[PDB]
Amino acid sequence: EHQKEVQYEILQKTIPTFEPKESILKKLEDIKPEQVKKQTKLFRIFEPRQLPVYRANGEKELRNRWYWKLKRDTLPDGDYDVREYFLNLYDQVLTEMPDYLLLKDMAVENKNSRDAGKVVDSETAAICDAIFQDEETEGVVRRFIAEMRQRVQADRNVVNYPSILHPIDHAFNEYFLQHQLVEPLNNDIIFNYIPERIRNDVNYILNMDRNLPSTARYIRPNLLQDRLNLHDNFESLWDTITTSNYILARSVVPDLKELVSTEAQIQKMSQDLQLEALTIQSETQFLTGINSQAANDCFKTLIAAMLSQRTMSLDFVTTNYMSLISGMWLLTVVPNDMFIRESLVACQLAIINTIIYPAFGMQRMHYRNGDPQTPFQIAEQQIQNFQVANWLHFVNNNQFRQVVIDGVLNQVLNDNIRNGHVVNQLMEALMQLSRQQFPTMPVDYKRSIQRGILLLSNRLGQLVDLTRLLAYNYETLMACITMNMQHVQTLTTEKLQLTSVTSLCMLIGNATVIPSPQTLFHYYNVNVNFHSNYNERINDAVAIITAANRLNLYQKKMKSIVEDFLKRLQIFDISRVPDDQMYRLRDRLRLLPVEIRRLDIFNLILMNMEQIERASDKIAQGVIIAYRDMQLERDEMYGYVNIARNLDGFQQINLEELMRTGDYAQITNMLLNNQPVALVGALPFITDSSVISLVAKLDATVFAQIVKLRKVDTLKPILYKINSDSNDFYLVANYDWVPTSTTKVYKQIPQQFDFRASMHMLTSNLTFTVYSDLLAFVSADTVEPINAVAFDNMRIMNEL
Amino acid sequence: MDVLYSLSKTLKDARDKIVEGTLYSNVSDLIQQFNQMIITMNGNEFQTGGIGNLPIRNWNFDFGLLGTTLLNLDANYVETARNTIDYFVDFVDNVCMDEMVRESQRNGIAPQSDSLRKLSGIKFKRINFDNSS
Amino acid sequence: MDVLYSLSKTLKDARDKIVEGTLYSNVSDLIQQFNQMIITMNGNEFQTGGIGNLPIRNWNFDFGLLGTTLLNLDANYVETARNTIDYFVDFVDNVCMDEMVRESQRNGIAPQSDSLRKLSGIKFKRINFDNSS
Repeated sequence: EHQKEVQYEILQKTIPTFEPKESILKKLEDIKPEQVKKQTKLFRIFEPRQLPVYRANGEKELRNRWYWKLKRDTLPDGDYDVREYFLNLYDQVLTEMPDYLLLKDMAVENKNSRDAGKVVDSETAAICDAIFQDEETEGVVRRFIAEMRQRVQADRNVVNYPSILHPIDHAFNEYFLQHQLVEPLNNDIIFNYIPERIRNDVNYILNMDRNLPSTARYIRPNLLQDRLNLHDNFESLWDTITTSNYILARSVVPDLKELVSTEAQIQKMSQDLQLEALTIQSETQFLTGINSQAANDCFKTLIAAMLSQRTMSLDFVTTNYMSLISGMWLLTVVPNDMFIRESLVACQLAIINTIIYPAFGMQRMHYRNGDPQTPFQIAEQQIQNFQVANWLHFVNNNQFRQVVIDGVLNQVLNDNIRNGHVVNQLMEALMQLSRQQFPTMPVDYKRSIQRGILLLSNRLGQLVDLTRLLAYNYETLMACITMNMQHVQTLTTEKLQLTSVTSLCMLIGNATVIPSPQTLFHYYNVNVNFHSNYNERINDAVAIITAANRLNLYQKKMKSIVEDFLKRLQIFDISRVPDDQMYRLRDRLRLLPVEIRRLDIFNLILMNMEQIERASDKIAQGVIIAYRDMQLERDEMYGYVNIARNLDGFQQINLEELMRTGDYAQITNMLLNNQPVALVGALPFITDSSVISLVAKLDATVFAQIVKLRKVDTLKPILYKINSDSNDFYLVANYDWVPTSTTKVYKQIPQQFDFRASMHMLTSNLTFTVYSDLLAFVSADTVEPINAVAFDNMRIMNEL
Repeated sequence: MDVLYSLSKTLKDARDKIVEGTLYSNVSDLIQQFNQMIITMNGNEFQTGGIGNLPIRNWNFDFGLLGTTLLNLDANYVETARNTIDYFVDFVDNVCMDEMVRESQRNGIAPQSDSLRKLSGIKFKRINFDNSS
Repeated sequence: MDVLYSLSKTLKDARDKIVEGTLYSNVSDLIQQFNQMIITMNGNEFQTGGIGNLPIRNWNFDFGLLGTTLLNLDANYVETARNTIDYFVDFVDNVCMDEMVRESQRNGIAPQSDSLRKLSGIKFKRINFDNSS
C-alpha cells in the first residue's frame, strides 16, 4: 500500500486543505466578526504652521503668514515611488474605514467667547485659541470664533458642531459621515433575519422579550452570492471548502439516542443469520459492531456529505452480502447524484450479481457494465416483477432535484417530498423485497440471504422513521446556509463502511432527536461571518488591484495581493495552490465592479494626488537647464529664489521612463552640445544660502554625473533660498546687481491659508448604540422530541 | 473636434443632473468626468473672434474642483457650481460661433479657428465622452 | 414641481432598464435613486380629483424596498417590482390630470392642486434628478 501513498499524496499537495480534520473547525468558529472601527480623531493630513516671510528684496517682514504644511511628509524619489506611496494610503484608508461616527465623543471647549462653546476636535480648538491672538487677523475673525455656538437638538438626534479642517480634509471625513453604513433596527428585523422557514416549523417556539430604542443600530451582513464561480475550475480549492463545510456539519448533526443494545440484536442475529454453515470466509459480516458508534458516524457522515455538497466512496466488502442489502437502502435515499460514479459501480454490480439476478432466477448470465448508463438502471428494461421494476427507475432517477432558490438566493440542491416523509419509497423498497425468495444454487444460500432480508422488512416499520429523520434534519439545517451550493465532483472522497450503515438500519428505535435551538443559530452565525469575510476581502482585493492598474504600478499585481487575500480567508494554506490557480484567480477578480465604498474613495485620492506631491517640503517635480543667464524670480515666502511654476518650451523626459529603460544618451547628446532641456518626476532636493554659490554657477554642475553611473538617483538639484537675512552672504544688495541663475525648479508654491474656506460645519448624528451578534435577543424553546413533524404534519418519528 | 462635442454633453448632462436635492451616487460617474476637464484646461489661454462684427473676448482658466462628498446635494453646492458652468457656456458659444463662420477651399473639412485648432491637440483628448448625439 | 418630473424619469428609466435578464450593476446607480423615493413617500397621504367629472381617489403608501443581493435579475424579481410601479403610474396619471385642469389669473405659474402644492414642500426635494427632457 506504500506505492499508493506517495501518489495519493502528490495529489494532496495540489490541495490547500489544512492537514488535521479538527484543525479546520476551530479556524471557523474562530473567524471572528469584523471589528468596528468607530473613531476618535477628525483625521487630517496637515495642520497650519507659522512661517517667516520676506517681502521682495526684504528681510523677515516681522510678520509670519500662516501656510498649510504636511504632518508626516515622507515622499520617495521618482514618479514611480510616488504612485506606490499613495497606494499605501488606500490600504490605510480601508483598514481605518470608520463604519460610523458621533461628535459628542469629540466635544471640546472653545475656551474663548460668551456662549458656552464646544467645538469639534482638539486641532479645531487649538487653532482658534491660536489665531484669536495673532493681532493681525480681521475683527470679524474673533467675532465668528466667538458667538459661533454648537448646535444641539435633543429631539431627532441632531448635532451640528462648528469645525475647521481643510478642503482635502473636509473631503475625507465628510464621505465618512455620508456613508455611515448603519441601518436602524426593529424587533421585526431580528425576526426577519430568520429563515422564512424555521418560523413556520411548529416544533420550534418563538418569542420576543427585550425592547428596542429608536437608538438601535446594526451593520449590514452583506451576503452577495458567489461572484466567483470556482465551481467550474478551481477543483483544488473546492475540495478544501467541501472538506471544511463538511467538518462544520458533523460538529452540528445531533448525536443519536436510545439504540438497541448492541449485544441483544447481534445475538438474535446469529440465530437468524445461520453464520457458520459451510461457507469459507467467516467473521467478516460481524466486524459490523462498534455500532453504538458506527451508526452515529454513518449518520453524521451522511448529512454533512450532502449539505457540504461533498462526494464519496464506500469501504465496501464484497463477501458480506448483508452489508450489500443495506447498500440498497443507501441508494433508496441518498441521491446517487452525489456519489463518485465509481463507488456506485462496485456497490450495484455486487448487488446485481451476488443477488437479485440469480436468487430471483432471472439472468443466470450474471451481467457485464462498461462506463455509461448504470447497472442499477438498465437492469430495468430487462426485469419482470413490477415491484422490482419500480425501484429501478426511482433509484436511477432520484437526482437530488438540483433546483432551489429559497428565503432569498439559497441554491441548496434539495430532495423528493416522496422521500421526505412520503417515505413509501421505503415501503415499496420493502414490498419488492418481500417477493425475492427462490432457487438456483446451494441451500445455505437462499436461507441465509432471505433471512437477512427479513430483518430489514420487520424493522421496516421503523426504517420508515429513518427516512423521516433525515428528511427533516437535512431539510431543516440546510435552511441556514447562505453560501450557495452547486453540485460538484469533489476531488476527494469520504469512506463510508457499509458496516455502520447496516447498523443504523436495523438498530434504531423510537428515538427522536433534532437540532438544539442554540445549535442552529451558531451554524447560521458561522457561515454568515465567513461569507462576510469572503465578500469583504473580495472588495478589499478588487479595489486594490484596479487601483494598481491606473496607478501604473506595473509590478506586483499578480500573487502579492492574492496571497494576503487567501490568508485572511483562513480556510486554506496557500502554498499548495497550483500556480495556474493563483493567477487564474486574478484573471477573474479583475473583471468586477467595486463596492461603491471602496471605489468612491480612490476616485477622491486620485483627484488630489497631484496637489499633495507638490505640496511637500522635500521633493519637487523635475528641473530645467537653459545655459542662458536667467533672471532669478522673487516670491514672498522663499524670498529670492529660482522657481518655475511652469514647463512649456522645453522637451520633457520622463525620468521614470529613462531610468527604467536604460539610456540611449538622447539626453547625453542634448547635454553635450548643451541644449535646453527638462526632466520630469519627483526628485531629491537642496537648499543653499551661498550668495557666492550662484556666482560659481553650481547649479550647472550636478548634472554631468548621471552619465558615468548610468542611474540618476544621485541627482540632487539646487535651489537658492536667498533671503535678505539668514544669508551672511549679503554683499549683494549693497552693489547694483541682478541674480543670474542658470537654472531653476518646479516645486509649486505651498498654499496660503484662508480661514473662511477651511471652516466647514458638521453634520453628525447623535447617540447610537451599536449592536453585534444580534440573534441573542431571540427567546426560543422546543417541544418535547416525541412530538415532531415535517412538511407532513402528521408526525416525524411515529412508530410509537 | 470630437473634443468640442464632449464639452457640451458635459455641461448639458451637468446643468441637468445637478440640482438641489438629488442623491450623489447618481452623478458619481459624472462628477469625475467633469473635474478631469477643469484640470486639462487650467493653465491654458484662448482667444475667439476678430472677424467682421464679432467681438474678440479673451479667456483664462484657474478653477477649484468639487467635493465628491455628501449623501445629498445642498443648495449651496449648486450655486458654487452653476457659477463655474456659466463661464464655460458663455465660452463655448463664442467658440462655436468663431469656427462657424470661417471657410477654407482646401481643407474645408478641418478645423479653422485659433480656438479649435488648439483643441484637436493631443493633450486635450483626455476629455472625450458619450458621443450619442 | 421639478419634483414631479423625477417621479417619471424614475419610472421610465425603470419600466425600461428593469427587465428579466440584465446584470444588476447596470442599475446599481438606479436602484438606489428608486428606493430613496419610496422612503420619502411612505406615510404621507394624497387627494386627487374633485372637479367636473374627475374622480376623487385617495392614495396611500406602504411599500417594501428593493433588492441589494442580486446578480442578473430573475423573473420573480421583476414581477414583485412591476406590481409596485403600476401603483405609481396610475398615481402620477391622476396627479398630472388634477393639476392639468386648474387655472389661476394672479399666480397661474405655480402649483394649484392639493396634490402638487404638497410636493413643492422641502421634505421631497430629495428626489430630483436627470433633467434632460
